[PDB]
Amino acid sequence: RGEHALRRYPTGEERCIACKLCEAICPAQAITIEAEEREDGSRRTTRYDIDMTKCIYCGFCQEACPVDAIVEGPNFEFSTETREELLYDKQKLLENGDKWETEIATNLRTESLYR
Amino acid sequence: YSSTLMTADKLGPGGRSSVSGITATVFGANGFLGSYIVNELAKRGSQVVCPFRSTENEAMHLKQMGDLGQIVLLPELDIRNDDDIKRAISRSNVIINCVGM
Amino acid sequence: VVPTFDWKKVPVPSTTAKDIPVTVKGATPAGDLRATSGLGLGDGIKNHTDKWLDGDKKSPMEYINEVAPIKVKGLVVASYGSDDPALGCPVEYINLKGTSLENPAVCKYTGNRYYSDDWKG
Amino acid sequence: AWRNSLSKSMQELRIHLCQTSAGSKGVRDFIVANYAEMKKANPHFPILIRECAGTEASLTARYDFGAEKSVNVQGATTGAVQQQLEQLILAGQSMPKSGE
Amino acid sequence: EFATASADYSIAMKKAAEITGAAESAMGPKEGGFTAGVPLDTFTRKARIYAPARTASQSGLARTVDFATTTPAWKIEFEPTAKWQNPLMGWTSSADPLENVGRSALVFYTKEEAMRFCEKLGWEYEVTEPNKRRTQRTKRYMQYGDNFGTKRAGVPDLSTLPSN
Amino acid sequence: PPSDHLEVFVNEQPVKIPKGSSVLQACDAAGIDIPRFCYHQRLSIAGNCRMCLVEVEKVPKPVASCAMPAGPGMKIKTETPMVKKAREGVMEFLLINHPLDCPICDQGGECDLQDQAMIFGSDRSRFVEAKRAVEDKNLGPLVKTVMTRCIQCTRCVRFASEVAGTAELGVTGRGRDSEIGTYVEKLMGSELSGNVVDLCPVGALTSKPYAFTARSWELKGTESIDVSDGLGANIRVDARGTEVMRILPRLNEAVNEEWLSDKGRYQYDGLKHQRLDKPMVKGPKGLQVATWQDALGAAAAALTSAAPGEVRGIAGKLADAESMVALMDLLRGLGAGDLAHEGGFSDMPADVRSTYTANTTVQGLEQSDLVLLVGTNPRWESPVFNARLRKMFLDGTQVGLVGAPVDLTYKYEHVGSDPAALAALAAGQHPFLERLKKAARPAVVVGPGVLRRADREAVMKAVHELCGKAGVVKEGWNGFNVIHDTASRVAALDMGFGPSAAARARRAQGAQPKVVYLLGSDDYSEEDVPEGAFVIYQGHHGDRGASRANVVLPGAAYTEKSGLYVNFEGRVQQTRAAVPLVGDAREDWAILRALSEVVGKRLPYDSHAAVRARLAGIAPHFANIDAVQTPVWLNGEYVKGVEALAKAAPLQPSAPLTSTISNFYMTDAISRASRTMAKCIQARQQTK
Ligand SMILES: NC(=O)C1=CN([C@@H]2O[C@H](COP(=O)(O)OP(=O)(O)OC[C@H]3O[C@@H](n4cnc5c(N)ncnc54)[C@H](OP(=O)(O)O)[C@@H]3O)[C@@H](O)[C@H]2O)C=CC1
Ligand code: SF4
Ligand code: SF4
Ligand code: SF4
Ligand code: SF4
Ligand code: FES
Repeated sequence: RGEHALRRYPTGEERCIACKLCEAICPAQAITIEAEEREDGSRRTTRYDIDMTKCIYCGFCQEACPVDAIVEGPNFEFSTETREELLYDKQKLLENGDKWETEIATNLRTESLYR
Repeated sequence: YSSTLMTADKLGPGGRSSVSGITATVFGANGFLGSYIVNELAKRGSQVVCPFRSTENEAMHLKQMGDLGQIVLLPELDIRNDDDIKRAISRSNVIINCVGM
Repeated sequence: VVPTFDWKKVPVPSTTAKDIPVTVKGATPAGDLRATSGLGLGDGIKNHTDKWLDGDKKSPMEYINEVAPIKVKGLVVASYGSDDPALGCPVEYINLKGTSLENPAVCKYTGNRYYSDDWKG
Repeated sequence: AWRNSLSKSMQELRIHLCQTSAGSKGVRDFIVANYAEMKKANPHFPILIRECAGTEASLTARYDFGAEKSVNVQGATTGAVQQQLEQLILAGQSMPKSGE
Repeated sequence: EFATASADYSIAMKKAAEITGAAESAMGPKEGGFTAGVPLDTFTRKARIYAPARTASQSGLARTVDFATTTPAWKIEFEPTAKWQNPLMGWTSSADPLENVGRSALVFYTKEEAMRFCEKLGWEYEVTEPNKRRTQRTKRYMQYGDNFGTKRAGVPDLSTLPSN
Repeated sequence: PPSDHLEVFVNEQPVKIPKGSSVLQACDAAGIDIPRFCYHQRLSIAGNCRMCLVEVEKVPKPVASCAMPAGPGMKIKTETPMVKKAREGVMEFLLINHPLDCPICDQGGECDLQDQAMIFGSDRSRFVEAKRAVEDKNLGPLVKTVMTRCIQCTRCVRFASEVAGTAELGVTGRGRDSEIGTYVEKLMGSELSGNVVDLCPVGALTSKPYAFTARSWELKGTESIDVSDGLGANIRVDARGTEVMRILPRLNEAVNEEWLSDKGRYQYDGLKHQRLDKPMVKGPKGLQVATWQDALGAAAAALTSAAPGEVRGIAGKLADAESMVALMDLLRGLGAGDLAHEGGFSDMPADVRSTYTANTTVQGLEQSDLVLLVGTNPRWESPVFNARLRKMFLDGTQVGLVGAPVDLTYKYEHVGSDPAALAALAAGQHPFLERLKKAARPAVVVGPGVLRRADREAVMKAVHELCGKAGVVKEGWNGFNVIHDTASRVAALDMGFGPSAAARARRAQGAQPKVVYLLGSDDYSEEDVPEGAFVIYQGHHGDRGASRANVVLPGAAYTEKSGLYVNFEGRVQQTRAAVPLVGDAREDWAILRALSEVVGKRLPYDSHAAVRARLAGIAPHFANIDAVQTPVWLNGEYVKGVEALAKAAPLQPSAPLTSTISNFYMTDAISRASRTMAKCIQARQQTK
């Protein structure tokens, strides 16, 4: 359970559908979500924040997600010099997922036999 | 302009998490008087921009003085360069000069 | 008796009428009411994607619009979003009758589009 | 006649009563026997009859500049509340005037 | 016979509330706030004692005053104070210490229990009695057999029959 | 009575119930809450979901408790093995074709199907076949359909037939392919069309403006009142921080039962646009932001430099009683008397409360067997009140109307259209008078469009003569009712917010004010606000009244304050703050108390309780919240008292008795700023 990340389908569409289950289960209340409907009618988020200085790195959000959108990736080396660099918004989490997608998929090909 | 500076954007009762509406640039903020002025502005919920010439170790005490995002630190200030002065005041409605010798 | 009401003579303020959030074709009729919340109103942002994406970066909506609809034989299709059903979405059963390449049916989980030439047409 | 005088001394008259209480009987009799004649003399004078369950019978005169006086009339007869309205009329002459 | 939720630990909670000597504890007005040790300006605020109505979205009645003896349903609520947005992230900020304490933690079986708590703590209170549900249906569609009655269009006239 | 309450046994407990009650009502009187999907209290019984199945002794099958009547000495069992097996089986049948849609569904968190599956159902499924897939339907801009989630309870069909009256939905097809909707593409045109979203127990019908924005567990709910009309429907406001997310009705059988019109439900998005959040003073550059001290000083300077006869104060449609009594006392303390109301008939006499309120009350009107409407359109003035009128129609109450013919969703007899027809009815020329004379409890409802007329006194005299001849008001029954369409009018009539005789004379000879105070007024006439006058606007939306003002003082909306409002039956109700004040706005009575201090004559009250006590000192019924007095009836003495107003401004027997509401979806500044109301109008314009 490392740095949180947001994932896509192979087409390039976001997996997240703003169900707010990960926000409800979070014991630290480290997630803040706002949503409305997109211009094509889809149900998508407009804000998805994770306070990494409030997070406890439990993985409960990863368990609660029904579409495998939020994960905790294999990155542990993400120390910064300012605390404002650790208040992640939606764009940075998507950038993390776009960085770590192949490793996350390799990990999930094994861990889907157990979960 | 008159008293719209202190009233128009004032949000919250006035603590560390509140908003006063002041964006200020303090020149010579790491000095003796400038540090107290920066503490006085930031504790009421104002954004304070602090350019400095010295090393970061001598300016680290200004980082504590305000909430997240409200203390802005700009190292390698050269006051013979107008670009640094232009960047440091580009969002401020208050400028305070404590530079002396 | 009971005269008809003329709705076309009802005045609407021009500031309100020009600011109605509507939809492109997608999963609705084009031009129906789009639900919005208050986020972004202080910054003057009326668009969904601009509220969280900054720059000329390729949006997710522009990614899914480049994938063509998929021809499926039958009347109902099951959508998982993956080859492996454990790795995708909960299964969505999408109606395919009355659908064509021009007016396909869209998955509410994935945004993939499907149509069938099996409903006597 | 006191009824014609009841547009110059005061700006408004407010009557408070209970609908069923024994103490508001004389006030109700006064209103029933005198509202039409007090309104016929001046058709534009506001006479606010207001009722609530279990309240105290009271008369209130509003003068100019927002001034107000009150007299408690609970347990009074029709002649008695007539009298109290008449001293409400009398105090209206010694009030400052407005409008001009 | 007596059976009013007679199969759970709530039997052992109704008694232990009526133990002698402890069932008659009483304090003077505002006295419990003096010994509470919280700042005294907190008791200058106003409180509301009320039982919240059923949500319109659902049909169940469990969180209502229908099950008042089974479940505590009366609440204490306070007026809102100022909120604003965080400049860096946009999160909702507040300075209210009583922002969620009445809605999360304080529940009472009756109206008078919540009044007693407010009186001994020093809060000034207003009490709102909930609106009573009506169970009697309309005259039309009173029973299922009134869907098919003669009240739809009257008794049928037998004047279009053959031989009239 | 021959034992009008019969005794049944529910789980061996004796229960007394009224006669004609079902098994489900007997279970409810025993403290048991039977699961249900198709039963509703306000609809007719259907009996098709099979979830309410209980066991009755000497019956080998489970009975449907919603439909089965309760007999004497009946023994009901609700916790035997066959009842639990029945509940699990019916739930399993309900879930085999349902889509796995809970993450994307808006009912998730407040779903009857989810919670009943958790409690009365099993934890597994054994179904691995393909499901039924259904295309979605278009029903307009307010109702969103995902029809794969339909469970065929037919609550929507019964609602549209019985309460809304439009009867436009049906079930097409047969068997597994049964399908709810309209066969052709149609728009749901009822004003009460948002209530069916509440009535649907699943996420088949959800609210389109609300869609995908929030979950129900995040919302802080506040019980408030509705101010979009004069009925004052009881509502619940759900907010997330500073933002109101939705508005829902709540139960009040004396006011609104369980309904709410689409304007009162969907106008909340106008609270996010054109909001006044700062004080402004007009300078040479124009209106610009100023401090509260500067704005109060400018308003006080203009209010004091003018003569007292050149000051006018106009109350808006949404002003609470505290701000209105504050403005009234402040203007009267300066020696002014020119008070006006944006809702019209400002010179109407307010001496007896029975002459401008509904004496029968809203729930007491159901005991009337014949109803005569005079010059009103109740479908556009109060659609919830019109729904209760349709409910009265469905169980036998006959309706007649004197006025312009309108669609009311029930059949009525058009007696006439003008006051000439009213006089002919009073004389005896129309046979509807004999129908009124033989009625046990006749009722007359007079709308606000009659009171807005210049000859309203003669029309009210004719109505009083008709009520005297037809026995409308007698011993034991008072059937005379006057309704309103604005939230603030009855409180202003209660407190005496009316112009003085000198001010009425000065308006008659054409005097023009120089200072105008606009207490939330944006629909003022041009005769009342002259050009070149000094305008002080106090309000919450930037509109017609704020674009013209010199001093703008930002106040609170009805979702941000707790003010008193009185509906047209005389019931004192109150709002509650669901969100805090926006920006640098203030409480509305507090602005006037501060302004009275800056002028130089302080108001004698410094708190919300003290201004409410001042209101109770003027009229004592203000102190009794959520209740209505029985008003005094003075027979024909009141009509005899105002005969001078009948002789002057004589009757106009040719002008039709009409309703003044020409735009139902946009009636005030909040609904004019709502984009949802504009889409609602555009949907009715693009259908032609
Ligand atoms: N009692 C007093 O101290 C009095 C002070 N004043 C005036 O008020 C101000 C207070 O200064 P004070 O804090 O008291 O003493 P300081 O010397 O501590 O203030 C010096 C500040 O000016 C900065 N500075 C000096 N020269 C330069 C330069 N060439 N380029 C960039 N930054 C520079 C220093 O930065 P670095 O740390 O990198 O040098 C430091 O931040 C001065 O103007 C002083 O003359 C007035 C009356 C009396
Ligand atoms: S890992 Fe734990 S703390 Fe971090 S976002 Fe998920 S639930 Fe919250
Ligand atoms: S990340 Fe997953 S659980 Fe969280 S809101 Fe998006 S879809 Fe729901
Ligand atoms: S109606 Fe919606 S929330 Fe309820 S069970 Fe079905 S999919 Fe889930
Ligand atoms: S749409 Fe809703 S109310 Fe209508 S039949 Fe289906 S489940 Fe019932
Ligand atoms: S509630 Fe009785 S069968 Fe549906």
